[PDB]
Amino acid sequence: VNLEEACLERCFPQTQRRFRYALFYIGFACLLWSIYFAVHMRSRLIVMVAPALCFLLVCVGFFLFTFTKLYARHYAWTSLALTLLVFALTLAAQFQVLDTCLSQVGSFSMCIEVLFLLYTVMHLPLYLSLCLGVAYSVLFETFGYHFRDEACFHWELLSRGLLHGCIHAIGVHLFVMSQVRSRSTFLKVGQSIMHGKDLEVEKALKERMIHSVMPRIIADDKMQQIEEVSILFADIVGFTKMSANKSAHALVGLLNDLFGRFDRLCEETKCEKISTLGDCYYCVAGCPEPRADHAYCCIEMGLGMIKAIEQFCQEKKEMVNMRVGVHTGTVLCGILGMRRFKFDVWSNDVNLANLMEQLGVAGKVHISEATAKYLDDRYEMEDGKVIERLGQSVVADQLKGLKTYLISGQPPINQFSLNFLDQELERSYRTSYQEEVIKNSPVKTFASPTFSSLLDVFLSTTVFLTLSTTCFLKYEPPPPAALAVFSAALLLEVLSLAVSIRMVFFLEDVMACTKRLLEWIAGWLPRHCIGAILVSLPALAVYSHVTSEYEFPVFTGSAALIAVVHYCNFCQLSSWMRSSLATVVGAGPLLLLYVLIGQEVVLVFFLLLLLVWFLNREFEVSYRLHYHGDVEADLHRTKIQSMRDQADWLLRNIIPYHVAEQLKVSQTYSKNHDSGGVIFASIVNFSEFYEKECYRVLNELIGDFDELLSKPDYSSIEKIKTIGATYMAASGLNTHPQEHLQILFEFAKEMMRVVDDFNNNMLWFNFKLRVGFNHGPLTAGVIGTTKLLYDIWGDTVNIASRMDTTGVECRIQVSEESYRVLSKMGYDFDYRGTVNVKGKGQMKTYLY
Repeated sequence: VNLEEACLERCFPQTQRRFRYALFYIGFACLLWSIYFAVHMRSRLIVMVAPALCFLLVCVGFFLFTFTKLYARHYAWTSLALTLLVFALTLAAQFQVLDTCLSQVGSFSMCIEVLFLLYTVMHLPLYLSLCLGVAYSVLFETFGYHFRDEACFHWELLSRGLLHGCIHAIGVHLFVMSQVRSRSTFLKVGQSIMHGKDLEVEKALKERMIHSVMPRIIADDKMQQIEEVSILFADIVGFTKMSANKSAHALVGLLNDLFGRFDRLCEETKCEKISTLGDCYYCVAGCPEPRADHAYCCIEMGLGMIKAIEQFCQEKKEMVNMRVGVHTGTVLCGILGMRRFKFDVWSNDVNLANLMEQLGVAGKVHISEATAKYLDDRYEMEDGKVIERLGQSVVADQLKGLKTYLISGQPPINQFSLNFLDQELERSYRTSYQEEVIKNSPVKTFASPTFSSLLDVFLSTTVFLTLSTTCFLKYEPPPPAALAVFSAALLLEVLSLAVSIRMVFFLEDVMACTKRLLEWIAGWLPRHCIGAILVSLPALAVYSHVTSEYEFPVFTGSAALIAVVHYCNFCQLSSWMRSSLATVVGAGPLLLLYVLIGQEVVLVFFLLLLLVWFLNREFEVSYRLHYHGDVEADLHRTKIQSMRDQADWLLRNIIPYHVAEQLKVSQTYSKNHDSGGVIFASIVNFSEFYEKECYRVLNELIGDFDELLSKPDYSSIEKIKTIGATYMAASGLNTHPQEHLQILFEFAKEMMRVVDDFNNNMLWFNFKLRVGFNHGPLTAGVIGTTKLLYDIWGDTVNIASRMDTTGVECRIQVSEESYRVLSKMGYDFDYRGTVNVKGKGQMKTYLY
């Protein structure tokens, strides 16, 4: 009931505006009646004209009430007060009159107009309005017969009751339809405002997802050759000891705040964080925006990382340090792949920066000669001394004479033509009924265009029959012309009713051809033609009983009063045509037939016609506005589903399926896997092909790779990320005991096949995709709060990257652990020897 109070509040201007117009009408109606009374009924003026001018003051007093705040709270009470006042005046006028006599037609006009004011343009409860109207109508008819005059003037009583029944039927139907449009619009305009609020709060989710995989500058809208870029790398020394004797939730927790501290420091540094490779944290400075201070901000974050880890060391009581290595130079950045694509930087300089981190000492910033060229005496500078620190190891074989150095610190509706301002909406409005039939939309509410026609046709049928029933009661020889119109109308009436019920219920007797013409009838032009005759069908019965023996007079005018009233029905049609037809088919015929009784009919129809003209205008714009809320409601629904689909897909671009539900429950996710496999696959000979123009072909190969995860057989494999030219993927995150491990090989076995095929279209150059492979315990987890990031790290991942380093062309290097189950199935495998592995000594590694 709380929503109802808001419904009245929003519709309160409509109720207030309508009630004010009623006061203008009744004041104008009483003004004209008194003027006619003061001219042709001069016999008894003060007993009759005084209430008219007195009621003019009543309208003025009621107009004064509208501005008072009491009317705002109690608009319903004021409307009822006018009801009894106008009721008292009209009933007294009927009694008081009976050159000293007034025709019953004038009395009937007062009854019809006041009944229509109460039903339509007053906004009262249905039971109260109906009961008041029937009580008022029953007293009006009873008084007239009781107080009828004999000096001037069975089925007779039933005739008036049928006339009064028609007025209530149209008034009630107009009233219930008026409420339906108001309630339907209020609910659906409110639905629009809730979709609009949800769209803004759901669009921010989409922008957050884009920001989780791309820089802000790139997010404004696919590769670059930006020079003078300082690259950072770091390693959490002692992370292996942290991994042991630690829970998965606690381990990722210590990383989450540690990375966040880096990110907050990065925000002050205003650098860019590309990605975090497990415990490593590598970032770039100088791209995409051409920053001229790139070398220094890398050192500040590098030295700040040393400070930040120490503060984290004293907060979480951990024994960790930092090993920062920065190398500056040219770099290539962009987006690779169609799924799980992230911003990354690729070059030979980047790999040297990663190596320089491995050559560093904990708590130090290990810079290159290139970075030292951009550094002033603001910072102390030391000899790198890596040659004697680590000896002549394989890792340091490729320094190639580059001296290294270290750092320790420091309402669109026109009033006249009643049309939409936007012609685009106007065209869609006219075709609304046709497409409603075309789509076969089910009947939802009382405001459906197909259902509205059904109720309008039914009302037109009973209005015509009840009105015509009394006409035949007068005669009970009727002229043959009257009989022809009645039978022809009935034949068309039942056919129109049959069409409407079939257009709504859609009986199984329908068939393709009759559905084609049904849509054609729904068009604007042919619906107007059938509606115009149907609306005038009750009116034609009145003037088909008129012949050369007229001089009968009172009843035809009394029946024509209802005929012009019936034109308020069929609200779906244009109000101007219906109102015009009322003037030319409801008032015109009798006006010519009469062409003081002659003055009285002119005044009676003029007052009634203007009420019909205004009521149709008010009810039409209510129906126009209802469809205006319909086009706005459907647009907001399609806007929401557009951004809903966009955001969910970018969720799929960051986290896999199994992480989406858990993230919806808690802000953090973690998992430790007993057994899992990781695959590395790098395009090695790209350096020979590299010389931005070459990388575009590389993008297609990555795009071709992305289609493999779209294959139905690789649904158990979800790639982690693409780094360098390498392709990293894992099998077993979503989990034969090692069925996942086979398909990871099966995914791998398809990896070089497409590489060989992709080389067919190129000219005298073939790409080679060396692959590393090993399986074991691995740890996943989501990193970041405002920027999500998914990664898997551990000893299993690190050696696979090592096997990617120590690999050969198109061969799947396999460690001991996979061999304990891979050769058991039947895979054909070979031997190569042993390679260096950190943390396990020399390792027995084979090939496919």
